Amino acid sequence: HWGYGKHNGPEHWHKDFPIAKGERQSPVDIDTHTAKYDPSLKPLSVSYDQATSLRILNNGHAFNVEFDDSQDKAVLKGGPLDGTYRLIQFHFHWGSLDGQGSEHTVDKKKYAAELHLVHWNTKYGDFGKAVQQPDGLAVLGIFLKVGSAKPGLQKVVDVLDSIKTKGKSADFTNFDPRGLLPESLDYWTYPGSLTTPPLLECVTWIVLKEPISVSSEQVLKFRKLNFNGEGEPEELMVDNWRPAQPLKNRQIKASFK
Ligand SMILES: CSC1=S=Nn2c1nc1ccc(S(N)(=O)=O)cc12
Ligand code: NA
Ligand SMILES: [Zn+2]
Repeated sequence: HWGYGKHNGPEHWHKDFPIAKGERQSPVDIDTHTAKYDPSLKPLSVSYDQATSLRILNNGHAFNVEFDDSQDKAVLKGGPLDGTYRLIQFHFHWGSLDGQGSEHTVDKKKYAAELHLVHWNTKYGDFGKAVQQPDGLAVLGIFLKVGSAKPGLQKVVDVLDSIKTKGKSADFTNFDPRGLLPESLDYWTYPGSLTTPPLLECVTWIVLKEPISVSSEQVLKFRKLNFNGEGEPEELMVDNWRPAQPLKNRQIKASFK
């Protein structure tokens, strides 16, 4: 029932998922000036060399590129993390216009889109168990601005016409997620939640300071996807972002400056 419309959008989610008004919800606005520099934060360790993408799926909320997470093939560690976290999938949130689409904001600035690379703590054995733990997930968030094309994104964009509507999936092998990363791994970090139902408060957020640039044609292809199923009338998959939630009793930490 939940989605991103006038009658089922983020402002309605609390009725089915009361944790929507919880103490550690995501996303948030990142106030760059009040973020606390922590010189004891380690560099982020991204080990994606052995990544195995499997499939791409339109789930009716976004599209997800799924990975083989049955071994330590693509892992996140270091940074603010004590554990090793396995890459399970990535997806994006994006807007109807280039001026909105990101979930996190930076000094109230919205980006055109936001990439989430979702990882789960291996000490919990699977994703389903990890989401029930306050240190279960690490989501690496990367902002997208519209400018030059991201060549490493083009394989994703090109396959989207095959997964136009809710429920559709396609084989998607040999995709290298390293082609989606900016030059710098400087980051902000804070404890938060899934940004869609069930909104579980299980995520260590790591948001990269440097956005990647994608072209207008690339983001236009995102906007041609459908929220609806093949049988159903067309609602374009746009503005599938949750707005910033109250920071409450949390501090955002910075690895830099
Ligand atoms: C196997 S279901 C699954 S795998 N990764 N995720 C899932 N549900 C999610 C719901 C939300 C997010 S988010 N927007 O990265 O906080 C990631 C999710
Ligand atoms: Na919707
Ligand atoms: Zn997300």
